[PDB]
Amino acid sequence: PPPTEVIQLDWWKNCVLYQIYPRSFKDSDGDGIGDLKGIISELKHFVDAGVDAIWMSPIFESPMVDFGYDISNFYDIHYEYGTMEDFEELLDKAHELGLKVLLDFVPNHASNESEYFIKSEAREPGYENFFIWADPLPNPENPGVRLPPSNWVSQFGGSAWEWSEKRQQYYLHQFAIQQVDFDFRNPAVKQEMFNIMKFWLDKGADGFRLDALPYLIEADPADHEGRYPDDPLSGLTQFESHQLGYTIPLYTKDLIELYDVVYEWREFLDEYNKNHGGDTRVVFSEGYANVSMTMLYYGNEDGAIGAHFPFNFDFITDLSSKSNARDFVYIILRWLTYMPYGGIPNWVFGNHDNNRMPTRFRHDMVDGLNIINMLLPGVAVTYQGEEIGMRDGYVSWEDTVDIEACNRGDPDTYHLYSRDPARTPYHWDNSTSAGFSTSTNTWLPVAEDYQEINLAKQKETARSHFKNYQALTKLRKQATLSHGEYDIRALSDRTFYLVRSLPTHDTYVLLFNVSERRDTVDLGRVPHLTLPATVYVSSIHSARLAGHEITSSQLSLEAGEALVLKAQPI
Amino acid sequence: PPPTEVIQLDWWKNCVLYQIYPRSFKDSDGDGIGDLKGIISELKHFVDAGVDAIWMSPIFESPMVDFGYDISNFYDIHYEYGTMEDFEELLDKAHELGLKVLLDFVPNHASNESEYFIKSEAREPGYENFFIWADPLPNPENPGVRLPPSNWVSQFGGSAWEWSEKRQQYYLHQFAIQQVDFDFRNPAVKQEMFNIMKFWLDKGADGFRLDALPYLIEADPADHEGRYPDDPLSGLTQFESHQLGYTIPLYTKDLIELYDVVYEWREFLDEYNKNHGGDTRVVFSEGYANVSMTMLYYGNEDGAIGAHFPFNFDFITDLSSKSNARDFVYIILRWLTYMPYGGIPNWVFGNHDNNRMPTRFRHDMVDGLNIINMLLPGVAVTYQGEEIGMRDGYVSWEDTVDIEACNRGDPDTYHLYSRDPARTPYHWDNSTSAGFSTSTNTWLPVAEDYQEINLAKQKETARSHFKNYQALTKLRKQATLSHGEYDIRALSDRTFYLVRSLPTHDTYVLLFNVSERRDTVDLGRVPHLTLPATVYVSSIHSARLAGHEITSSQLSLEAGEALVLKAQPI
Ligand SMILES: OC[C@H]1NC[C@H](O)[C@@H](O)[C@@H]1O
Ligand SMILES: OC[C@H]1NC[C@H](O)[C@@H](O)[C@@H]1O
Ligand SMILES: [Ca+2]
Ligand SMILES: [Ca+2]
Ligand SMILES: [Mg+2]
Ligand SMILES: [Mg+2]
Ligand SMILES: [Mg+2]
Repeated sequence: PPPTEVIQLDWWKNCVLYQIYPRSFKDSDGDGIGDLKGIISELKHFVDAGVDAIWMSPIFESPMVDFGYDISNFYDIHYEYGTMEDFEELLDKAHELGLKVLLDFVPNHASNESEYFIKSEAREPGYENFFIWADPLPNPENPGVRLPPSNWVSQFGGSAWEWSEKRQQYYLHQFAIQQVDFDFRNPAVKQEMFNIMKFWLDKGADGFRLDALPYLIEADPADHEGRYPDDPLSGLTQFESHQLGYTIPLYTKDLIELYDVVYEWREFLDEYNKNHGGDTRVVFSEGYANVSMTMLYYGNEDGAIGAHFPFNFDFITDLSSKSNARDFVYIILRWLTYMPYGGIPNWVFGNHDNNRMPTRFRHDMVDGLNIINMLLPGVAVTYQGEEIGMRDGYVSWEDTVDIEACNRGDPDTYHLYSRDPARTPYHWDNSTSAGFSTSTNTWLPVAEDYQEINLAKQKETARSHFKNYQALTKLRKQATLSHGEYDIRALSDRTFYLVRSLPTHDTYVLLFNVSERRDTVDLGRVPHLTLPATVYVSSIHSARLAGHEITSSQLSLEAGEALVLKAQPI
Repeated sequence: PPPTEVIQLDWWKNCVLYQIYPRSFKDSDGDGIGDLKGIISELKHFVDAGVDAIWMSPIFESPMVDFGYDISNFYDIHYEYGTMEDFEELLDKAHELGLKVLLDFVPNHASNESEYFIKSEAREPGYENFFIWADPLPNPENPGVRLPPSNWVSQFGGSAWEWSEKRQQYYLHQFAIQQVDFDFRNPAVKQEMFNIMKFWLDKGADGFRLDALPYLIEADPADHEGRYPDDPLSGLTQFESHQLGYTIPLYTKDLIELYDVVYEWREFLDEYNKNHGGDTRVVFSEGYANVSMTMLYYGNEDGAIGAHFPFNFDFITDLSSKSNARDFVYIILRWLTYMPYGGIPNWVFGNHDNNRMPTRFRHDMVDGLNIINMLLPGVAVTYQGEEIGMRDGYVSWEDTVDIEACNRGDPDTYHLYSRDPARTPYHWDNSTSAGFSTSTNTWLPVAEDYQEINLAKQKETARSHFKNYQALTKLRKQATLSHGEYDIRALSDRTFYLVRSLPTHDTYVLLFNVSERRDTVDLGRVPHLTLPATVYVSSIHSARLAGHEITSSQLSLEAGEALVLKAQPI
């Protein structure tokens, strides 16, 4: 029977989404700082890699206390990365290449150097109630010692309440002191969020990645007899009252009210898309929360529709080099079991806040992990460097610039908190600073292994992480990956299969030995696999090359070894 | 295409195992206490139900502090239940009816009224080191102030160490003061466990349920500078030092050494089966532990073999009336993902230690839960009463006899700890004491609902929980259920499917609405299901009767409604 026809999916339902960290991607001007002209000079890389969409970490005006997540002007570009003119040139050239471009929208908080905050702190009409402002807690026992409104702890260490001398009140900061929480019960705040998104959509952005959504809304003091209620204590003896972990964020995180805001954003975006046409503009949400609270981002049982998807962080939070094949299968099944009917699944192996994929797992697992990302149904998310297997760089206490490490850590402990090792400059080639910059003075130090692990080397050599990444993004054009069913089970503690299958179309099978030992499996146990079958992709140190025939039902895999087999249609 | 033959499995790989609680099954002599003559009189009940195997809770000589789990003589019957001759008659008539009979083996501990203990406490030669005896912890702060060897906490509340005035040492009890922990590093103790099992196998027992295995072995003082190490503190503020929950059982539970004793028991049982022939004799292990520690009961990576299976308690520990269809699917997949290849799966919905199935879930979910139990691959475990949907009985403080409630509870709290509600006499009929006894004076009070919920009523009326149970045990004879593949997914937050399929044999599909609301599903989404299909079983509250034709691909299910559909072969 000739192959069945498939209906084309909207671009966002099966895109490869690549996360750029602009400060570390490409420095065009020799200051050791990545910039918009550098991204423009390398837009061709995304076409070459088979990436469909890029999301940039924040590039808006920022005092850089949290490297861009502390925004002083939501309507202009950070001078170190470029100008508004450079941003419009990036959108033009990305669009001319067929790429979608998403921006990082940071709705929870503004810089204390924003006009919003300067005006609010001065009680300017229209801005007085823009942020969460609170009087000290009544201290009847002992006045003249001022108490914060509650025991709430900041994500970056210390009290989430900061005293303003000028306003004689505390403001809330869930992040750095310099990151002030907006009041999302203020209709003027909600309108300003629509105004910001409309500004950037009108410039031509294809959508947003929405930062820190679990922290949008905190308890209304009207519900607690006019005080901010204390979060419960954890009881964990390793954390004192200034340390993140001391409290359970019952009154400060995952409040049901935050989802109404996200559903209002989607209604806004739907109307925008209806009134503008062209490619669907989308929102992807960031939030670390339990399965129930994460799936509420998609929408709810009463028919509300939220983000196009919430990010799936499961390969960051629940899988590591300690995981066996049964763990891999059980965690993969969690998103696919709990995601609502019609939801688009997505897979995230890394980001700028977490250790790099090959450091969390092992160096010999890079290809297997990139195959899982590309072969599971839905959307693959790649963090800058995963396409070449980059590793965490070494960063000394002296070179550490992450506010989280500087606030929570010291020269002995910093490494426990710092996100800097996942933010080291991208390895283009084996030239000075790995081709990231013409300067030796980079904003973070270049990882020592850049001579071994760089993009130019992997394009030159016959087998490489990059060549495997290219073969996998190319495979996603096949109807079996865009529309095919999936079947996933462990064959042993060491090896699992993933089968994509679609009647009249080729079958594709991942076999992956995630263990540190060899494993022999019976391919007779793999559904929809008729032999012989052809190796489409192999791990860079597999005995099997692309084009190799698998004829025997008994298969011995090395530690880390992964294969994609192409087999006849069912 | 005529139906393929399947090779018949050994009896234990797909049996329906029924747990009898002898004290509450059937009183033959009017003392309000269930007995062995009682059981003999109703062995026909297991043939009628489609039960293959019965396991009895303990029937050995016991002061009854823990209603049989405190054993004073491992080689004879508790007088209230009957005589050795009654036991021999039970095995004889049970075997005549084709039934297998398992005994509850309690290797962790003996009654302090056991000869073992009386001899041990007196330091008689060969018994001195039969139990864990320890000196008080040296007190350098105030010498000769008596301290327990460690902070360890009993499962029934209070210290796990009891002072012997006679011996001037502490003994270990993980359970009641009256349950004394054997020393499993003493080869004489290990020999005595073989001696007990051989005795009962020689009488013709078909094997054992093994009690309390996670607690077998505790830290050797020789590895902790010649003291028993304190268990870590939990930090949970609701637990004082005398309360279960105060400690994390790092040195008192799940020690790797316990598994070596289990593998030794399986090696002895394999040698017994080999030398005696006839039906395979088996061991099913009891232990509440995490998934890694649970799966080690089957065997280990070195090829050691343990229990035929450890009990799967997931429908007790991890599902309830709070669970939705996605929770049901994700918990069912846990055993099937983690169980070693070649392992036999099992499903437990209740026991004498936990609230009854219809109380933990809902009254309208009974049929759907019994369907899951019978239609999942492997072994179905039924607890006394689940075949008629018995609910927890009310038991006042005054009528409470469970040591766990009496030790950990009081008149206001006892309901939090007591197991008695799940142990109320079995509802045979609507006669005095629901036909459990001719006396109104029963050892626990007969539940108030026995007029509504009894076996006789369910055998007479056209649709019942018991008739459904009978229809499901009969279905287990079909090749599709013994040898079929499985496929399980959620269609919604309310409804899931379970498909058993096998080429050339009939297809069986469970559809179950686990919610309190009506749900409409598309049957086109269900793999291997071609319409029309026939209702084989329906919940007693379903508008569909057995024999009903499902023709439409749109299906509305009322709250708690479950159907088993019979559909043409694949
Ligand atoms: O904006 C606060 C916080 N949100 C999440 C971002 O990914 C992280 O880098 C940032 O520090
Ligand atoms: O023997 C101790 C303990 N083990 C588990 C048994 O099921 C329970 O009833 C008993 O109290
Ligand atoms: Ca907030
Ligand atoms: Ca013990
Ligand atoms: Mg630059
Ligand atoms: Mg299938
Ligand atoms: Mg009696």
